[PDB]
Amino acid sequence: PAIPVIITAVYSVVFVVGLVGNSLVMFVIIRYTKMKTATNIYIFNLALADALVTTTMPFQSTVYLMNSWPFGDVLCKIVLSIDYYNMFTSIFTLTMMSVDRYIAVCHPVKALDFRTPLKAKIINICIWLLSSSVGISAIVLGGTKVRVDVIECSLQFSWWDLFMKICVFIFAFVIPVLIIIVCYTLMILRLKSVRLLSGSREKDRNLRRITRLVLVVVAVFVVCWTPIHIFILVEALSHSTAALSSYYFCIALGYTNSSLNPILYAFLDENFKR
Amino acid sequence: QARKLVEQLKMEANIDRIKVSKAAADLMAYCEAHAKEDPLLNPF
Amino acid sequence: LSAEERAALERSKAIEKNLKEDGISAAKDVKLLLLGAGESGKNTIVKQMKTGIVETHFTFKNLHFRLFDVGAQRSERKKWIHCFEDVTAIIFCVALSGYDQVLNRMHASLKLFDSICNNKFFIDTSIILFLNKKDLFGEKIKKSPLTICFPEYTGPNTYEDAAAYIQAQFESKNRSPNKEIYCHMTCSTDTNNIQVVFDAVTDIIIANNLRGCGLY
Amino acid sequence: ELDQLRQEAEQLKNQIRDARKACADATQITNNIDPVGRIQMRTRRTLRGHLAKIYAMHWGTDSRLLVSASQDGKLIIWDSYTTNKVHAIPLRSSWVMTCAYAPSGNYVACGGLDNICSIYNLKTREGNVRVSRELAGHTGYLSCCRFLDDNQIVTSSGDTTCALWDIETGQQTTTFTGHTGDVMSLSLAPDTRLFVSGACDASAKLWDVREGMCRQTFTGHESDINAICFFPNGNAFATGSDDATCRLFDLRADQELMTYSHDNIICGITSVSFSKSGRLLLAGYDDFNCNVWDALKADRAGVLAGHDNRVSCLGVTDDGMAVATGSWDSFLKIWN
Amino acid sequence: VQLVESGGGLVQPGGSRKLSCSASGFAFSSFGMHWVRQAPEKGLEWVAYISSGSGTIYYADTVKGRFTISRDDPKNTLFLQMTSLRSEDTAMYYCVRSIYYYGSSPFDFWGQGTTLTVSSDIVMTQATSSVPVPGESVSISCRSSKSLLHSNGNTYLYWFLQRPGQSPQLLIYRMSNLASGVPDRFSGSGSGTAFTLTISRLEAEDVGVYYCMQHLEYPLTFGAGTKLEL
Ligand SMILES: COCO[C@H]1C[C@@H](C(=O)OC)[C@]2(C)CC[C@H]3C(=O)O[C@H](c4ccoc4)C[C@]3(C)[C@H]2C1=O
Repeated sequence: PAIPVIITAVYSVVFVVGLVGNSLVMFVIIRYTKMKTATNIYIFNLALADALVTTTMPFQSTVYLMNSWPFGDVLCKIVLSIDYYNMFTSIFTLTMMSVDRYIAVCHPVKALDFRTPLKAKIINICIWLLSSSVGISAIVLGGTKVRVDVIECSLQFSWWDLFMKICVFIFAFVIPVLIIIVCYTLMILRLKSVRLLSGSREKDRNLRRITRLVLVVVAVFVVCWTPIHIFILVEALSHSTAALSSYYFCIALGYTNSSLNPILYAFLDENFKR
Repeated sequence: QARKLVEQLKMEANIDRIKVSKAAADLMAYCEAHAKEDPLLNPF
Repeated sequence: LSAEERAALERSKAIEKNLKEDGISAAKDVKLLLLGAGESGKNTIVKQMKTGIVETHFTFKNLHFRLFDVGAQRSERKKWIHCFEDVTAIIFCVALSGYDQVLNRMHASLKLFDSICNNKFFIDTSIILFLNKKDLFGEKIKKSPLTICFPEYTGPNTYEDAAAYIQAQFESKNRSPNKEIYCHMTCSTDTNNIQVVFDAVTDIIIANNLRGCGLY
Repeated sequence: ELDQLRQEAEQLKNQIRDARKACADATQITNNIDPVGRIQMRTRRTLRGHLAKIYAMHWGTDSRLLVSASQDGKLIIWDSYTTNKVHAIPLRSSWVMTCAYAPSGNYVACGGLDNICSIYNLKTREGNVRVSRELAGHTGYLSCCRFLDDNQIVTSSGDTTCALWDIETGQQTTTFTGHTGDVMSLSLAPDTRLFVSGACDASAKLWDVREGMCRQTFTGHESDINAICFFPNGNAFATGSDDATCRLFDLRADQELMTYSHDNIICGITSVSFSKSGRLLLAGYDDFNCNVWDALKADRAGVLAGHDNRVSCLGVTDDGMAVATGSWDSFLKIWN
Repeated sequence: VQLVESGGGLVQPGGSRKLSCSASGFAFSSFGMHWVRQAPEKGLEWVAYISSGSGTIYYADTVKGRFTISRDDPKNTLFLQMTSLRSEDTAMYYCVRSIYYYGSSPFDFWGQGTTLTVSSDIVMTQATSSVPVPGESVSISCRSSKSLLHSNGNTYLYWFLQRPGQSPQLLIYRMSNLASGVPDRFSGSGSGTAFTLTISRLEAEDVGVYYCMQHLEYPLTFGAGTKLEL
């Protein structure tokens, strides 16, 4: 039917929106505010990681349209490594923004020490290194296989596939979702009993706006990361039909999260847009 | 009380004043006489 | 680069490192400016915190407060108030006991609170207001409440209403949504007066953190 | 006495005004000097290291070293040629509105809200700059301090009082009184015999140091005078106030000779300084700029726009090579 | 100001000696330190240099690799450890204060030295060895193998005097700039590779040996020594 053209249009829209949003975010943060605040450094890191994730959409679209592998093994290794590496970087930058906001509100005395720009740079460097570990592992372990009569990229080396799938699921979904939920709910609960957001005719609306923005962020993350991990786990625990077609819709949602990251964390900011 | 202020006002008023033209000519003469020595009009 | 110039550059770099370390150490400090009148509006809170300008340093709950007595500056406030544009808060004291005492004590310049609330630098600087001599108010209020202080009262007697009336009157001069005014009652006998300013300072720094996080 | 003295004072003031009016006009007076048009000064140096608002700077005699005072409690002696921190002097008081460089280069002065003018010795043994002669005796804050020589200093304060001190004994030797409002600025004559003093009473008073008395007064302003400076000739001075205007007075004529104001300028003047020849008058404003007026044509010859906060202090080299401005953005820059 | 030397004496060849210097009366942590040797009958010679913060350390090429220089600012003590002592190491050693900023006076103070007896450089030579000479004016020349005028208008020749039984003292730093505690009768002049020291109205207590030292680029090379005697 019209499934492939619809999915390709979804991928193209995700590509265009992600590139435009990331480029605009980078341009505004390098032309203004001089990256003198920790949240600006985190926003720069997230925008860079999301851009490096989203410069992969024609590759996956061409893979689904040509159905085997029209790129070559060098391109396979570099694309797989870049995809995994910047995936982990984006997710960990989400987690560290959540922890930074929790420290900024719930522990304001100690936030005078931990929330320095230099320390933010340190955690950014550790994020880069911890993601580069998985990137190196992917670029050294992955390979192409002919299986049927179709060539395809994978992590071909037992338990050298399922263990990696479980490890990436734990280190990419469960811990970051737990941290987002806990830090934001503690932040809002503490912020209820705070002036400038108290029970008046002009402060409850601002507190409700903040809470709505927080729930938007968490719902976007959960909705756009759940189906891909659920599908890969139900696959790991005759694949050419609409079951195989749903794989790239799950990929489309996973990339849609990277497209919506700078719409949520940058465009919906008071310090931004001015 | 204000007798000191009155005496100071009398002493300040009882001075010699020269016309505006003399003062303006003096400032113009000093500005021309040192125009060549003013670079803003390099070590860095 | 000569040997002397290289050694000079090394000295300059050492000086820069010392400046950065001193600034890092001093960025944790909290600057509060203390203001009021001579009728027990300054000395009681300075004492309970534990020539031209007096410093009152202390460390409360791992926060370095330093209070800024400028009461000896018997001059115009306009030409030195810009030195306090970066302070966390203004601890301003207003005497209740001078509701009938002539000086009137409530009418200092007619605008002792108006000038502080709107002097073009304290447009977002919070004010911690302290109501002075509550015990003498409770033992004194039975003498002409509706008087030269405020001839618009039309209200009840005794402490718990007159004090609230004067507090609301002094908060009514704010005219600022972002700025907040924190009021409290003092007697110069209690020991819980560092937490009143401490919780306030926590509120201002949480608000500043929210503004720096791009959520307000 | 109660009214006769007041009537006599009013009559004397009216007679002084009439004599001033009759001693005016004479042989508007511009002679088509062919003004400089537009001068494009550019930032040659930037001096980072201050972590608070820069309140005052002063140049040295050699036009290569300068001293800057910040609100973080530090004086810094910079080598402006190579952007080197020659000295970093900590201060007991972190609220300083003035700083001075001794013409001999051996001392610096610092003062502010603590009502003390502290001298610091640079060219001494033991390799450290140490405090010597914390001069005290003012009741208000010090707004300015200028060195006469290595032994004599002059300090203007907020208690409507200027003072001449000798540093060897630590005692004030002359008191200048007569201002009604707080005194904000201070400029010394080139011959170190006279000085002008501007106050918040919208009055500038010209004083003789040796005699100790106000030789004359000028009352042509409408708000608090903030800055003052002598012409290099020593026969005129210029000043600025919070009414967004600058005024050039002359010593001998005892009148207001010229006024620099603009319709779009509604911000006060923080610092005023001339150039070497006196043709240029550079003034720092609250609109974050630093305008350069032509002192003989009363037009905005140029604009120095490189600061992201209030331009607070403004100095010019003795040889006219550089103009250094310090603002509240913790950075001071050098223009050429 | 008091820089006191300690250690030395008579040693056997192949041994090690730890010369120490105690500094008092000045801010030791902001001063660069030099070790300068002198032969029992010849001129001065530079040994080692340590800077403030223990950042930049320079050694003499003739003793590089076997000599170590160090300091302790809480204890205010300079140290020079010397291993594999040779026959040329028989000399008497000096600690030298120096400070480097705009208008500073390096090599200003020299300590009272200590004796030790073992049982792309630049040539800096003075064409005169001895001048017999009070009440007159003398002029003493020094020559270099390279021009000492750097592009910033600064010449780097320092004029020192050594009295018979006294530590060396600085007269002039940077080509005719006098020092603290020096009479105005002394003066300097000259240009590239040709420098003159002028003493007008030579009074007594000027008998001794004069040296010219260069600070343009390490290593530090002294002159030969112009001896003035009555
Ligand atoms: C963030 O956006 C990318 O999402 C990943 C999520 C991966 C996941 O969930 O790991 C637990 C997943 C699904 C694992 C299987 C992967 C695969 O076999 O090869 C693809 C490839 C080949 C060359 O370049 C890329 C990538 C792949 C489909 C992965 C993604 O697309």
